[PDB]
Amino acid sequence: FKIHDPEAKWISDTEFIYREQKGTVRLWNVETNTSTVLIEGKKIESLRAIRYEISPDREYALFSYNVEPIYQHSYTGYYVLSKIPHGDPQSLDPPEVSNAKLQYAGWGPKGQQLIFIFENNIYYCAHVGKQAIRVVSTGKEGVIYNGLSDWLYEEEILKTHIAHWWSPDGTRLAYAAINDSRVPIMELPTYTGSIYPTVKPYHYPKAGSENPSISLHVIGLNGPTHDLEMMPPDDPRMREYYITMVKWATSTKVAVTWLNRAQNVSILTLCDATTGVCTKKHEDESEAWLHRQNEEPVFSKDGRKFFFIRAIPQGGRGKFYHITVSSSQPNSSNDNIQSITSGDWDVTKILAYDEKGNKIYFLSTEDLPRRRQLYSANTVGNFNRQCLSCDLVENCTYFSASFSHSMDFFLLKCEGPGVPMVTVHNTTDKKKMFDLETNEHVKKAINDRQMPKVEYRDIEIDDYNLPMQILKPATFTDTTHYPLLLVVDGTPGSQSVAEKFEVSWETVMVSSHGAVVVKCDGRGSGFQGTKLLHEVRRRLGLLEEKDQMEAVRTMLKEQYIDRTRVAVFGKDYGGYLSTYILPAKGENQGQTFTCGSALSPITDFKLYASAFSERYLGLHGLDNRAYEMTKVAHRVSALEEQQFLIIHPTADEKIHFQHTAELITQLIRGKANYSLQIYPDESHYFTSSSLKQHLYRSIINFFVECFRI
Amino acid sequence: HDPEAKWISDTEFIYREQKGTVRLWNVETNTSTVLIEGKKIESLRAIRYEISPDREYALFSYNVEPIYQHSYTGYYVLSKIPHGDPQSLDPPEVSNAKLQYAGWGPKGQQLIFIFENNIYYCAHVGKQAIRVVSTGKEGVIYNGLSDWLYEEEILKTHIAHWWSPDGTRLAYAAINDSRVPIMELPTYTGSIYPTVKPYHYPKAGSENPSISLHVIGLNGTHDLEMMPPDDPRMREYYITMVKWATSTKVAVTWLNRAQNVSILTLCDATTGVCTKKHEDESEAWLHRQNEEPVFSKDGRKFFFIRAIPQGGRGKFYHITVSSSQPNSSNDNIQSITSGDWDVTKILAYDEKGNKIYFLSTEDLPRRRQLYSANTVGNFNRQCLSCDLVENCTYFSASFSHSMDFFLLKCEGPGVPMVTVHNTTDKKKMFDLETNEHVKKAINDRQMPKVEYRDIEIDDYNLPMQILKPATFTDTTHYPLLLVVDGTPGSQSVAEKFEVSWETVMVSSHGAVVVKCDGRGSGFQGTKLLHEVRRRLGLLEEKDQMEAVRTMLKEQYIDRTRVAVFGKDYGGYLSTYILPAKGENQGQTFTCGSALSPITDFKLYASAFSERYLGLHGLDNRAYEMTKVAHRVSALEEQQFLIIHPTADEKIHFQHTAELITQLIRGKANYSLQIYPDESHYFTSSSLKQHLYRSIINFFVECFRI
Repeated sequence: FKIHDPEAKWISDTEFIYREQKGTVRLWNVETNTSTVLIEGKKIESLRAIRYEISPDREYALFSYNVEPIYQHSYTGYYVLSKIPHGDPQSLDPPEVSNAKLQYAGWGPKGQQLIFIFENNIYYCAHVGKQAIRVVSTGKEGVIYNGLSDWLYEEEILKTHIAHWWSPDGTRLAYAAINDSRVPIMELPTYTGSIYPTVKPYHYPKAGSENPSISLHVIGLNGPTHDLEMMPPDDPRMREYYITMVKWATSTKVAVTWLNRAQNVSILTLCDATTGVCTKKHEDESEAWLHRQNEEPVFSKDGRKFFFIRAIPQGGRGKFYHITVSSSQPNSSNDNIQSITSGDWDVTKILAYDEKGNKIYFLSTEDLPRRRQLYSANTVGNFNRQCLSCDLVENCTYFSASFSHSMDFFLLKCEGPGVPMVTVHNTTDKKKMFDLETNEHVKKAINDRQMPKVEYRDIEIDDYNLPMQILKPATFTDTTHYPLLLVVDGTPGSQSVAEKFEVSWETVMVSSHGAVVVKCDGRGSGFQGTKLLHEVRRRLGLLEEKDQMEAVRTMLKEQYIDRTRVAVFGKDYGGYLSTYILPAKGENQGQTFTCGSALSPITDFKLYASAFSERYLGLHGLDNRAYEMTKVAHRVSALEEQQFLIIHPTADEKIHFQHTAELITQLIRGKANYSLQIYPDESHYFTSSSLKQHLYRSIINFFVECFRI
Repeated sequence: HDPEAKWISDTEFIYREQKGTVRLWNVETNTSTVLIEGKKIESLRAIRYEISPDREYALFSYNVEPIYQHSYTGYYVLSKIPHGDPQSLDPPEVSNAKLQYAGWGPKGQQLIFIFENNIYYCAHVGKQAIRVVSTGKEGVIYNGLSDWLYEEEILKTHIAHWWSPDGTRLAYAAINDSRVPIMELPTYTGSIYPTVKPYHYPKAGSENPSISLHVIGLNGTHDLEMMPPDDPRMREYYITMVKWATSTKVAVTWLNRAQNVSILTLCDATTGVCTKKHEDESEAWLHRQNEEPVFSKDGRKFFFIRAIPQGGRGKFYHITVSSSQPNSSNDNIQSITSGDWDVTKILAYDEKGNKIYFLSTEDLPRRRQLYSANTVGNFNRQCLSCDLVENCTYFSASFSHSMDFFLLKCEGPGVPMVTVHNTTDKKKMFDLETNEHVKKAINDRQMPKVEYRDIEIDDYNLPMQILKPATFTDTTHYPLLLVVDGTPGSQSVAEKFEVSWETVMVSSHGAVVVKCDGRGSGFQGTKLLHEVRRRLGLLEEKDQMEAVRTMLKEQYIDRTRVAVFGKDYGGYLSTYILPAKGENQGQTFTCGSALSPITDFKLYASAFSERYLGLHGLDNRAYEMTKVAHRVSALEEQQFLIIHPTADEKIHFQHTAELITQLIRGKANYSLQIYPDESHYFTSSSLKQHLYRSIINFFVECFRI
């Protein structure tokens, strides 16, 4: 079942890197079916170097290897530079330091120039032998950051460990400075270190507290290494601000997104990298918040009119996220907004724009919110949407793509509901010349076992068509009864009902232990309208609760389903929901769920990060009158007979153990029946394979025990 | 019920509260003098109260909460003898604040109080608070109160001040914790930002706190400190017993960190000079280091409890006479009591003739009877209580100042009993307390049938107690549930009366509960005590499986339903009794559990681990076979459960978490529960009843079929 996905990227407009398929790194050329071998099995001897990157001059290779990330992806460790053919592995060491751990190096936009960050200190090296330059070092251990992300950015808004950008000229570098000194620092207990283990402290801004300061600066990649700060906008509702991402529109101009602390006012600003002068290019605001600040304008090579994406009213069903064309330097007289496409759907991402005509390539849910396909349109007023896949292959409906430098070719991937089909196509013929990777071993594997029957029964509630997917054990019969399991995510801005290939524990007990699993996307689910997303605002945990109530009731209509064996599971915020979903239906036909489970729930959002709680319920520290009833302690009153289980690693970073401890205190005060399980001193994102096997085995054992009868 | 009466004189005892007010009963003609009334309610329900030695001031301890096993910290308020007029007891320039201890003197209204680990004394209630000593520190320098270790492990009591018989000087221990490693207990509930709480917990092989002894005068008041002995093998030492031999002389027991070399020394309180009296050594360790001396009115020959070789069945605990000033060459050691039995502790000694009263297990190890011997060479040990009341196998007699009268407490195996008797006639003129509510409760409820079936292994007979639901038959199968404690230097099986979870589960579902005094049980010869030296968790489990095999040969005891349970070290043993009996005859148990167990002793305190496994820090090589990691290997499907409070300072939750880590590496099914941020002993009754609810709720499901 393991996927040998290379996931290459277009090095040039004619060829891509052609990453590992079953070992040594080749380099495929689309021109005439040519796969030049560049890296051999020598990476095995590089102390098992996990990651590798190729310089823009394809003359030096960086190989990074470590043991474990920190928050989500802290790809630190040892970084070694090697010649492109082979040989001479040298550990990239910071100045006046021998071989030591290195957080990240990366590559420049040209030649063999690069940087590398050690203890929040950017060190530039134009050449292999170039001495590392202390360009900026004001960052500190857990106090001040520059070039990398803290917990808050890497887990809430940035979602990326790297926090700096290379200018196109390869002469300037934009880095974000983070002041975490004000942030309260909380410690995680250690129960495995030594006879006297010590706690692990890190800064974690809780709800109602303040948030770390942010600023953006530019350094020089040569000579003086001159630094210039960019002033944030000073709107009356922007006392505290966030920089989501920035992009080099040119080598001297940078597009910056500034979001107020209330998160209901965003500003796109064009700032001069070489001067520091910031010029606002766009402004947007909403009553509650600005959703999806994770988008990038498509700026041309010359910095001509760019292609952003934003919420257009879309008539009914609320406003939808659609592409927009805006001039390079819009005048203050009026906005140049021009929605490329419009419909009851959204553009998940915009691939690129071909300057050689009217060709805007993007990925969207235009077919359906539960499927992702590649589409293209024309930038000029005709706006003729053009197929590229639009169900190119019947087996796979999910799609993604990456185009070349001049849109000459593009890599494409299916990854659902079939095996990931990594293939190379061209914009002109729109026909596969050859297959890049198909993982036919996974094909015969899924054909070698009882692949569960996938089906979809969408429901309707209020003025919304709520998606839904349901599984069968591939031997299903309508007369025989089957126990029910629900999987709940309900994460604001997320989707559970999607046609993307994935195999996990749910399939494991569906095929083996004979279960039927339900995935739903209630109110507030993403990609189905900004209005629907904002329905749950200031009403967290209630509307979606009724959505899953109706889902359970509809699933109980079946004559092939059980009622004495019903269960619900969730994780993260979905864990909180799954806890909040233990009712007794009516008063006579109660016992809605036979057994329950959860994993790292979020009991009180005051005990969570501020960027989440303030965003979805308003800023705390002012008696928001919204974090009280959202405590599940009120709803866990009944807890009559359901067998409840909690899973929580000790050293969780995203969702602190304080939540579980408080919920356990509530259970004690309520005399509830449950069984807790813990992972001593383990990270939240839980990236160990054997431990993952243990966790899934525990889940399936508990669920089959509460379903055996 | 409990009168908890203590003597003020031979004629009268305090006769404390039974069901409210407190009268001062007098033995002579049943005279209960009116001293305390329902006035105790107005002082915010002061849990504890005391009477000044002049019987003119009453001290209430209100808003007192327990930090450790017994940390009587709270607000102490004095009041007049009749009723009313409270007044806050405070150090100078300090408002109403919690005081860790107050205490009381032997004469008049003199008293002390401890604030920030500092003793402040006043000879009078109206006397201004005096900074007699203020050198103590919060958790670093303790004077007047014990640390965690002394309150828990060796001294077994929080109070650390001893008044002189004349009430002129105080003997107190200065404990320095600046040389102790610290533990930061994780707090999860204190606030939105809960921070750890630090307290000095010396683990095995760590640096123990340094103890010194001091005596402070109560008049005039300069401190004077004593030299302990300086034997080469006691470079690290502790004070395991201290008591004023006279108004100027005090008996102190200095024991090495190896806990196998102890010295009893008589020292001058007003000078600080010490005079060595006795020494005691053993290859494994010493037992009952807290034995206070039994001196005389003139400070002559005192009484000691020595494990004399006693020929067969190993050495036994017998009383010994040590002359007033023994010669340098040799002492006047001479055992009074003899035979294959042990004296639990000496009640009292009569200087007006020859009558030494004590409790002993001469009848049975699980029974306590009162015996009185003579100091003269005849050694006529007489049983005085014997069988005064049929429902009394346990006994506890507190004798008066002139000793002609005493108070006898039964405490099982039936309803506990409190009575007043005279030592001469052994006559019950009246009953102090019959525990009427206890009788009416036991009569109206299904009392479980208690019976005993002792086992014999090697040269040790281990008593065992087994219960029945008072509806015993043969057609019904009784699922066995072993209960193991196995505390070294302690007795687990006896004829005492109890009401516990085992009683409830036997009454409700009739599952037989077995208790056996495994190897290491006390009061049965020091041979059994030292047999398990460096052999912990290895020999008691043999006794347990052989005992349960003997009880399992009964057809009404089934193989499908077998359980093991324990708490603290007993929890670890319970975990250690989950084997696979061969391979064909597996499923030795069905549901297993533990309560804050200890598996790897290197994560435990030095005074406990090193007492049996040798001092850590030098690779003793004995600690390393004591882990249940190898014994939790198979554990195919039998239920396994853990209960552990987060802030258990007795056994750290780190133990349980390391067990979880090892189980994850072993990949065996289990369960777990948490009590976030509470101490070990469940001071609140609500937590205790929730624990019992969880225990019974788990155990019912592991057998029902």
